[PDB]
Order: sequence, then C-alpha cells, then structure tokens
Amino acid sequence: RGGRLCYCRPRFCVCVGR
Repeated sequence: RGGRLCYCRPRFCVCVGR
C-alpha cells in the first residue's frame, strides 16, 4: 500500500496509514 504506520511506545506513540 502507500504506507501503514501504527505503533505505540511509552516513549512516543501514534497510528497513521493512508
């Protein structure tokens, strides 16, 4: 696909993929 970024870490965390 174009890009799927999804993850979550107590240091930083965000989900986005489109």
